[PDB]
Amino acid sequence: ETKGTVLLHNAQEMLDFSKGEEKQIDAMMKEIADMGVECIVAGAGVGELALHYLNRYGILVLKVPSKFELRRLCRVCGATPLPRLGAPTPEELGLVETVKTMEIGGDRVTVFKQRTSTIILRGATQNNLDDIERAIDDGVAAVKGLMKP
Amino acid sequence: KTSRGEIIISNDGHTILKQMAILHPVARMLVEVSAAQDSEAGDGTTSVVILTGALLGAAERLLNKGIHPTIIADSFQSAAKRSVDILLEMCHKVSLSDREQLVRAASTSLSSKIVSQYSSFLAPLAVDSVLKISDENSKNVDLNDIRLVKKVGGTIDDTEMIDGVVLTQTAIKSAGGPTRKEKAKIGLIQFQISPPKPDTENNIIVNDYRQMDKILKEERAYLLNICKKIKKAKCNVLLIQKSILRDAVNDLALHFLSKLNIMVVKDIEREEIEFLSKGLGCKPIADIELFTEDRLDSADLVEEIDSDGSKIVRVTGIRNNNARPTVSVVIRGANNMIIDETERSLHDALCVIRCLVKERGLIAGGGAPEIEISRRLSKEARSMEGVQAFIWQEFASALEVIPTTLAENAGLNSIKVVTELRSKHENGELND
Amino acid sequence: SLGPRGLDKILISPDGEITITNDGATILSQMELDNEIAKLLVQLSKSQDDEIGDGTTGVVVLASALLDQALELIQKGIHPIKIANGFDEAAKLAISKLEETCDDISASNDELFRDFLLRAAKTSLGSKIVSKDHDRFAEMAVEAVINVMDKDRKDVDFDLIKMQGRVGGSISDSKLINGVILDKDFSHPQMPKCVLPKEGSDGVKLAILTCPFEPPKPKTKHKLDISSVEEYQKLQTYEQDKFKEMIDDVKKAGADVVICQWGFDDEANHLLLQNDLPAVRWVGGQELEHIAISTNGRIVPRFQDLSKDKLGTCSRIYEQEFGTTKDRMLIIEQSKETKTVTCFVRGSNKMIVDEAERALHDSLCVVRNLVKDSRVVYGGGAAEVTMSLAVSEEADKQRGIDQYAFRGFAQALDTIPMTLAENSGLDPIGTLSTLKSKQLKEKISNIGVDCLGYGSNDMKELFVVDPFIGKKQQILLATQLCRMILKIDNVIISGK
Amino acid sequence: VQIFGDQVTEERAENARLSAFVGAIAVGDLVKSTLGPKGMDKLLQSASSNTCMVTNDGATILKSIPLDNPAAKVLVNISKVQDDEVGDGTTSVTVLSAELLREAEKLIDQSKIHPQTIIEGYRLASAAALDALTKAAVDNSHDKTMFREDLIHIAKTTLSSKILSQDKDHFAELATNAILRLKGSTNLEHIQIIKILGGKLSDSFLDEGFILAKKFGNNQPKRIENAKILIANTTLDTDKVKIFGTKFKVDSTAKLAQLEKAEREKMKNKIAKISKFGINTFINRQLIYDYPEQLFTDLGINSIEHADFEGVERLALVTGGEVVSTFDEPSKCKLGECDVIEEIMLGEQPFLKFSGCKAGEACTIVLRGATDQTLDEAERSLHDALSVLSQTTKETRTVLGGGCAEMVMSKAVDTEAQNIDGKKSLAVEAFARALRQLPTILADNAGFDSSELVSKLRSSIYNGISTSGLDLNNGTIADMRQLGIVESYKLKRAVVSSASEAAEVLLRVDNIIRARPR
Amino acid sequence: ILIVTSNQKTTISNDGATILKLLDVVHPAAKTLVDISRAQDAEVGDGTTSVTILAGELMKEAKPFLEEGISSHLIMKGYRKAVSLAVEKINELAVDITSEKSSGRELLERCARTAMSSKLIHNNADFFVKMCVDAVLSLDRNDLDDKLIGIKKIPGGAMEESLFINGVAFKKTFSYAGFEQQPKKFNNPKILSLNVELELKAEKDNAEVRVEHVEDYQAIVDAEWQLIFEKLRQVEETGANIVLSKLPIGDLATQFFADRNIFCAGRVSADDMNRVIQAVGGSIQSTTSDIKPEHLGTCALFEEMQIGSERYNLFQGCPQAKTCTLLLRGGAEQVIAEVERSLHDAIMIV
Ligand SMILES: Nc1ncnc2c1ncn2[C@@H]1O[C@H](COP(=O)(O)OP(=O)(O)O)[C@@H](O)[C@H]1O
Ligand SMILES: Nc1ncnc2c1ncn2[C@@H]1O[C@H](COP(=O)(O)OP(=O)(O)O)[C@@H](O)[C@H]1O
Ligand code: BEF
Ligand code: BEF
Ligand code: BEF
Ligand code: BEF
Ligand SMILES: [Mg+2]
Ligand SMILES: [Mg+2]
Ligand SMILES: [Mg+2]
Ligand SMILES: [Mg+2]
Repeated sequence: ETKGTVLLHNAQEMLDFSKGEEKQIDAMMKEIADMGVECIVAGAGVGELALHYLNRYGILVLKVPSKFELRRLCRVCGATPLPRLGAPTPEELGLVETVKTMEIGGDRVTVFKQRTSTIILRGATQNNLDDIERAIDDGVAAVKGLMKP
Repeated sequence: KTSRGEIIISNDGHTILKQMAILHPVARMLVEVSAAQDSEAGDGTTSVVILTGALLGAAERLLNKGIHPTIIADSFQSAAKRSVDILLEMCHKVSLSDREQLVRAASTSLSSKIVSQYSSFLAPLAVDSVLKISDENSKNVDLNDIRLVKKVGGTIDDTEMIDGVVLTQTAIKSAGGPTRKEKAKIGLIQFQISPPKPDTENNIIVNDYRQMDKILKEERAYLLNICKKIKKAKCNVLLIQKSILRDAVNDLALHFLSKLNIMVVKDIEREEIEFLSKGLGCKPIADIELFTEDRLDSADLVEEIDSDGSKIVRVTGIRNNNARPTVSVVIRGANNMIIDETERSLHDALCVIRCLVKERGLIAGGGAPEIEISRRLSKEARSMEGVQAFIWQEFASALEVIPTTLAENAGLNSIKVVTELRSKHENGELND
Repeated sequence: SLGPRGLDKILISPDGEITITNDGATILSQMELDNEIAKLLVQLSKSQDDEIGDGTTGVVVLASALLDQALELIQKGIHPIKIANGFDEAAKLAISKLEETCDDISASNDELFRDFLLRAAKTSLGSKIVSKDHDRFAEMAVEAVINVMDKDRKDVDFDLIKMQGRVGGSISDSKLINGVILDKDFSHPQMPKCVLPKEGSDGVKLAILTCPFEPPKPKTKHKLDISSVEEYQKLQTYEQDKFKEMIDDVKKAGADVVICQWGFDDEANHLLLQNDLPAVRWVGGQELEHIAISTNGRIVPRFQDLSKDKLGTCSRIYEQEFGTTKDRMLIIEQSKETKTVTCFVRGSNKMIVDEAERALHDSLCVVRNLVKDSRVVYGGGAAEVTMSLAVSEEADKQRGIDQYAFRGFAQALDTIPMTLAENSGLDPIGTLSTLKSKQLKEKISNIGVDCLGYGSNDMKELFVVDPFIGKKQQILLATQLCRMILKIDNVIISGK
Repeated sequence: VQIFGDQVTEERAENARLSAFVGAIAVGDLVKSTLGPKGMDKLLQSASSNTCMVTNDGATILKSIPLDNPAAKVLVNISKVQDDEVGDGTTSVTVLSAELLREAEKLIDQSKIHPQTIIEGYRLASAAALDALTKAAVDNSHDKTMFREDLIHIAKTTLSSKILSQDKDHFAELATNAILRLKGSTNLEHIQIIKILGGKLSDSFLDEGFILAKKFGNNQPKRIENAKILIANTTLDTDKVKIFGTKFKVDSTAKLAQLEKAEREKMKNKIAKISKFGINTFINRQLIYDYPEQLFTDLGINSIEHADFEGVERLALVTGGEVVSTFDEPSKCKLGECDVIEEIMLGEQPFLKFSGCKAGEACTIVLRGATDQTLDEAERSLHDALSVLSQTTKETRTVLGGGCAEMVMSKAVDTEAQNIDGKKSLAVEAFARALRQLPTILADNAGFDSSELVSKLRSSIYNGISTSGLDLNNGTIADMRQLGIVESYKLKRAVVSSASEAAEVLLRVDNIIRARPR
Repeated sequence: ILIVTSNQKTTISNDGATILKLLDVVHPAAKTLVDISRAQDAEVGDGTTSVTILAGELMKEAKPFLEEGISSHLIMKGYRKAVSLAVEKINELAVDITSEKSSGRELLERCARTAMSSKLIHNNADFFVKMCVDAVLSLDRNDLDDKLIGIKKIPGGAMEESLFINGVAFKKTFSYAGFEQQPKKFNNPKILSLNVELELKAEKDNAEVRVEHVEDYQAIVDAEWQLIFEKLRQVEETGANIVLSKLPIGDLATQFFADRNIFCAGRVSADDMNRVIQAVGGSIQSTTSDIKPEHLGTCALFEEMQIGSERYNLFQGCPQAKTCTLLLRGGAEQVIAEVERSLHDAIMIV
């Protein structure tokens, strides 16, 4: 969190800092590839050096998620997210049935099918679809009204 | 009244023309001629303009009479050649060291300007000056060496030639009270007396507590050594150049300097070094390891006065060989403007003596040359005949304008004066 | 402004800069247009200039008459799309006849191929105010493309050929230099003007560099931390040494002249003089690359990498008094053929200079097109007329609705020869009816307008020669832009 | 149907011809009074700055005044071009340039001939005007005696039309001597033109050596006798540092005192390394720090700071030294030496005047006079003189001026028209007629019946007396070789070339399109 | 239709979504007709015009009932079924073409051939049909996307002079010192697809250097020129002869390739690099100090053919590729737009 300055004193440090930075994160990814993982979902950022090694290790990567998604994805596959990168636990992993790039409307979209579900209400006018989401939500909540009482 | 706001009161013609707002390009050319007369004589900046105005008036009538201007221009310049020749033959030479006449020459130039009340003491002490600053091989004399300093208050009366040096700044007095040092030796400093840094980007980084108290230890020391090496060469006056660079002279170093009874004068322009070096028989000093009794001055008294409530720095009595000679003159005056004019009336007189260093001859004045030339250049043209004779005649008629305006300022019948002045000049020649 | 009897339009930028040209593309590219169709034509000529270089002027003329020939047929009651379609199938019959009839320079010897390229250079030039020295100006455009284009790849790079302009004297004094001109002097005033090859070498050898003659510093931000005074004395006596380690590095490589990208230090400059190393302070990135290719040399990163094999071979290096009072320049010339060739164009006026450059490029482009397509057609209207006749005889065979469109396409083409004979000073119908008739009475398809004024209309013996692709592209682009306008009927413009 | 955007102007054929001519003529006619001996000066003045200038140099007029007519600006540039490539013939280019175009309008309207045909006719004539020019050319050989007197003439000719007409002879030797002195270099930086206000114009001079607008290192000796000089580019006040970033990290103040004294030593040593050179004169482009300034004086070495890449180069040419940096090995670098560097006074300012020098290959001319505008012009006028001459060191053939050169052309051109025939023939004659319209103005400004005198000179020249030129004070036809009104061939060759180009640029003009101003 | 937008952007078109989009619709109910068009380009590509046409003419043939006192509720209770019945008509009416005498490729051909007619390239359909239909084939991954057959645009030239590339292309030349001195034509190359910037760190991670002793100086600088020798000779010791990278290749990097007779390019289009690897069979590496010859690519011929006086990098003739690149000409710079939108209208029918 505090400003990360990199003080190089001798020329021996340059060669070993960069080439060691290669390994430093290759060893970050190997501790997650040697756990038998096949899909890492990233909320925050991802490094170009880091994606390179995960690129070779034969593993899919999914960036972008904000708070909303990590939680609702968490409930479907059955994982448990960790902030400390040094504890990929077998007891805190997930399990997904299909993770493919199903193109809808021409959009490259990733799917996480098979808990939390999702409806894909298709239509024409992006105007009316918006209303029928409020029709759906009228009932989705009317179901939550049945349970509790 | 200046575009900028300042009030200027003058008689010096170049000073008059430069400061009014002349707009017509050809009219501005006149200022240039008046400027060029100042840069050849310092006097006659008024004469030279009026002449152009009567020569042009001449040219006009000739153009009225249908003469191609190229002929006019060239024959007017042929009128120059013959006239300056006359002045060179009619002039009576001067003994290059003859006070009784050289003094009359300054006394002439002043008597015109608001300083002519005290022309009695102003004329000689402007003549006294240029000869001291002159040479044996004469040459061309630099007036940058004559030091004219201003301070408001009193009367033009209170002007004085100082028997040494006047200085611009004052004794620092921030620490201690040194101001009037007697039997003094003056040091002159190029360097900074501070806790200085090298020209490269440097910074004292601190690791330990025990580094701190020892940093001030050397700091206090470093400044004391410089002040010690000064007292050790044996000087009681310091003069330091412009510190716009970085350091200056420290307030911590200043108390050292005070209790050590060395009297300090800071902030002195770089232009001022060349003059001060010669004026105070004192070699300028760049580094400390080159501060020596050798390069000190040995002046009799240095004492800062209190004039109007406003001080000046005096250096009177200077011992050693003056291989370079330098004067310093203090100008007082009741009103700001009547000080600036005093300086411009000194410079005009100082300059007439300079011209006497240049061409060692002197003429009669009060129009006398301008009437002779008129008479001479008439007889020349009566021989000429044809077209280039009428020009010279109109030219001779023009030169006469000087005595006319001279007389017309005196409220005289300029016509009566001149006709009589030419008639008497037709016999009695070059003095009427 | 069409033909060798063409005139020049004189356009002024909003700032004030003056241009006086004949390049149709330039003309239209300068005028502050507004009417969307005019705007489009601006791009129409701007298109040609790129895909070819010459023709920019006649491309518009052909499009407008085609739009005019459509107009008359519209007021007759015909659907535009069917006309636009009727034009394109009539354009495909014009290019087909041109191909089957165009002469060819592929079946030629080497002595006769370099002539046909001059004949085209001549053609393209005679039009613009360069015509004066169009013997010399043409013998330039040809010299350039032979020297620069990879023979088998048949590809000429116009990044390789540099256009240099400097004002003085006359256009006659415009020269082609087998090397490079630089606006640079010699780094030290005492250095010599000429540099002569050490006799036994047959070359000058160049120290082409890309590091400054300055004590090396790193890319990543740094600092020293000097505590010991002696270690400031170890550094002080490193600064002068790390300079001598540069001079010797070059002197030991065996170079006679140093051309360096970045700038030399003040200390390094004098030491460059003492050891007789004429230096060139601050040389352009593109310009270094042009130097290294002309001299056969190589480009050197650091001093450590300099060797007697990465040197630039020259026959002369001289600083020329470019002006009589202005500024000096550096010429690095060769007697041999070098892949880069700078084209130095001079004139008596900044406007001629720019037009002269603008003529060579056009002239240089017709010669580039003939290297790509070694086939020629004959201009002076002849090519347009053969196409006019070809489409005219096939209109009666077309029948139905397109009978009028084909007859239109052919008829609007005839404005080129008519507006050639017009500017040139003949009767439009006369030259047309003589020319088109003569091209049937004889089997010859190479008969055109004597726009200069000689007895014969025989474009062959007169050397009025056009490239093939040039002619073809000048039609396809017209008919295709023409179809686009005709397709348009509904127009909606916003507010400015 | 409007095509262009707004504020846009379309001046087509019929109107574009007007502009092209109106422009050229309007400009040609502006400078017409400049031409020749009894020619006059213009007073130009800016709105900006409250500045003005009184001038002859025809470029200096055209370059200055504002204009809108694009055709005019064409000629305006052809004026600068000439001032670049030759330095003189500014007004001669413009007038001949316009007089061609005047003569075109008279053909394009009155007769109704094609502009392109006029071109193909103005072309045949130009190549024939330049032809005879070389045949009539007088190339001056190995006789440097016969060539100096030849140079002095060219100047005398160039000079007569400026304020310097009256002192022609005087200024002619000040140019001839300065250029010869220059030893065949064609760069004019080597002649420093210092104008100091005051005195006569006849008071102007070329100094034997060099006058420097610089000062001595302080309380230093005011006159060095028997000089030996080191010329330098090395740092001094800035304090030499190895470029990168040598920051001082002193653990405790103590070391900083040593490190301050270190920088002083680094100096004391670089002055010592210079002291080894055995020299009494150290002159440096760079500033001499307050410190080094004293270190030289204590050693006795005279030190002169701040004379830039300019001043240093000339000193190197005049003293025969070298622009030295480094100073690590005194053996290999060539010192300068002159006789006396005494400081003089000129009106007010102090200048150090090097006198009696090793090699005179660089010089200073001090111009004098009564008015800042007279100076101005003297400088401008001298540059016109220091040009023809300099370029006649390069281009060493001469042609007889006084209208003669242009006439010998009008001859060949007019006879070439007697050969050509057709509608072109009229245009070829016109070219010659334009060429005649030159002596016309030469005479016109002097004042005699132009018509009679040009017609008196045509005959003589056409009849084969191809010396005859215009005695422009007596109003007669007189011999130009025997009266010595010679000019540069490189001058005239250019005047014809340049003009012939302009016409062939504007004559192609039939459409002037102006954008909406920024 | 010729539309000039509020920002001078002149556009000519036949594409219904492109006409309806460039028109700013403000009326809320008429904005539906912009969406209705938009959905049609999104799922199909063609029809965009016809969809709006139908829509309005349903509303217009409902007005004669709305004038009479009828409830709109019942009107739409009647349409809702009508469309559900219209879909039933087509499903029964649609012909499975694999059953009855059709060519393998004359299915997509005779289908693009319909999409072309109406638009500008009608008189050139022949050319464009036997190209863009073809372009969907090279595109075929088991399941495909048009992002891989990216179109490039080049001003000038006849729209017939458009060129089908069985590899990749760059509307992008860059130029450094050596780029002219380098060979710009190969036959069988090994394409190294890189990512990181080959130079002396031009936008990289900043690290301060503190050096006490002077001799460390030439060491720290000689570390740099050695740090990129490794990064560069790492490329030479790959077996490569064409070097492309997402980040920049410097002046001092291009040198080593120039002399070592290797072609290099910097600042490659992000989309183009993913366009290269799919048609070169390579792999984008972010580091040189790892690369195995299992990452390189190949083609039939790489050359820098100059088209329309702009330099294009053309590496083509790739046996098994799941990507191609169209390279499009056209008269004016507004034609090239209405052929690109015209061709997207054929591809998506194909
Ligand atoms: N010497 C000539 N004789 C006859 N016709 C010519 C001659 N030179 C050019 N032409 C014809 O005139 C036209 C020249 O037009 P030009 O002004 O060069 O513009 P562009 O060629 O760019 O359209 C060409 O189409 C050519 O057929
Ligand atoms: N003393 C003279 N007698 C006769 N002709 C002269 C004399 N001096 C100059 N000329 C002629 O006058 C012209 C020079 O006039 P000038 O105003 O200097 O024009 P430019 O600036 O174009 O040289 C030349 O054509 C020259 O032949
Ligand atoms: F009015 Be003056 F210059 F004595
Ligand atoms: F007038 Be052109 F483009 F030859
Ligand atoms: F009026 Be000039 F340039 F002799
Ligand atoms: F008008 Be469409 F998008 F076929
Ligand atoms: Mg007086
Ligand atoms: Mg052409
Ligand atoms: Mg002249
Ligand atoms: Mg459709």
